[PDB]
Amino acid sequence: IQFKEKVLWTAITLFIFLVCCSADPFYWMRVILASNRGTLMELGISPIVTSGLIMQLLAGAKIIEVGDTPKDRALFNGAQKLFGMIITIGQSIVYVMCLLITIQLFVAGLIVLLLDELLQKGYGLGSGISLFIATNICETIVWKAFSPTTVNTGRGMEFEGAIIALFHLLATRTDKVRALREAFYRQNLPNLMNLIATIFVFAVVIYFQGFRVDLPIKSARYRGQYNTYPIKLFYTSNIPIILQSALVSNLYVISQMLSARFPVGGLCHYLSPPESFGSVLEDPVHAVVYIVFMLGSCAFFSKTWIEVSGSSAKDVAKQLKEQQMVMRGHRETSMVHELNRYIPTAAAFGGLCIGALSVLADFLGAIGSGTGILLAVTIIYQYFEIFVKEQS
Amino acid sequence: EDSPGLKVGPVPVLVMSLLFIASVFMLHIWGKYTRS
Amino acid sequence: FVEPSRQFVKDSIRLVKRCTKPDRKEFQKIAMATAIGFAIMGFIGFFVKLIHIPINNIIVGG
Repeated sequence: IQFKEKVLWTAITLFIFLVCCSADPFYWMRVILASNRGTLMELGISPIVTSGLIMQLLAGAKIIEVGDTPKDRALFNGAQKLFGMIITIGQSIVYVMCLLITIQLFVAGLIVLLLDELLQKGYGLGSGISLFIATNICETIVWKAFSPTTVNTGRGMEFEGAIIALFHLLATRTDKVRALREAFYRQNLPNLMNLIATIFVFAVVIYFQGFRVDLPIKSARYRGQYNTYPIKLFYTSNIPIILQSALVSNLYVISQMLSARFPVGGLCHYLSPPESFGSVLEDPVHAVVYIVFMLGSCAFFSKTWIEVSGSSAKDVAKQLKEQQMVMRGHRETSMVHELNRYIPTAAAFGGLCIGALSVLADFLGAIGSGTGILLAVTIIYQYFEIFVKEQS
Repeated sequence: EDSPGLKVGPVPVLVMSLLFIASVFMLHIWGKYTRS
Repeated sequence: FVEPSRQFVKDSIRLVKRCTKPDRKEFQKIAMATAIGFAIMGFIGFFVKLIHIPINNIIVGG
């Protein structure tokens, strides 16, 4: 109700999440998580996101459809809860084949499931799953720039390996010469330097989030009113662009040792070098074909999603027709003929930037995303303004 | 069961806290909160 | 040859010129807001380790 209330429902969920944190596991799973299950984490995000996206694929598909009833809503929620347990049992039994975390996991799937639904109702945007993604990403960038308690890459000459930190090196380094230059002792990835670059690539994405088009739009029966439609340049919410890049690399690499039952180095190498190997790379031609292949892949997931579960021609046409929208110079139908162009070209050129986040890893300190923490910051812009309006 | 449409109120907050405290403390073997 | 490639490249970078585009003060207001949000999400990793580590095990040398 109140903006004072609305923040309380966020504190509840905030502090609780703060204390808390194929035939093999998935890459993308590691991205959203940040502990890979700690001693209290008890897979706190994994089920909710796996369940929501299996179900969205099933739901979007034309075979079953969400009608306007209470009833399709109910079953979709029920369906997601049921999948969410299934995936956690499916996973967890495998690591067993020990006494402590198995018993605890069942009590911990009882907390999470209603909690996630405490911030879709108790708060506006975000979601429970969003809030968690944002925190877990922001976590692992900051811990390595302050004091990692493991090892601090870039600068070394100590083989303790267990208290080597960024602040710990800052004290020993003043008793000699600078290593805060473009010179470092072993330059694997200087971690102070990697953060400066992190915040650079953030800057070009938010620039394009300000790019969106608004339209004023009149109604049919009575022409004397005007409403609005916002057309957001981005599409598919950027989730099956980031996810689908990853999950096709799994299905090749798992299979290689599976084919043997029925070679880590060579087979991987020659099909896809992973990520960048710097501004000088490591391959004069192997890295090039990979990058060009990647952007093609990512551009293509967007153009296939929109028709079959996403929003495109028909899903937008249904929307306007309800309230009988018409165009000033034309009609209903022929807005649809201009977003036949727009939706594919905007969508997939959107994609070619969610791809050009993922290859960076030496100018980006994020654990895979991109997408998931940035959807969180866009949602802050929306809520931050709401709080400035009421205050003034 | 799944009949509730709404999922906010005092009561869900008490249920999440009550469980969260057994998870943190009761089942741990490290601090000797239960013995086997 | 393939027709569509060349035309998709046109229709994508002229439709960024139908967008309203950032103004100076408005690029500042989003750009300020970003730097706050991620310092909050910072704090998760540091504090929760002191309750975690001496409970989980005692061998750590700290």
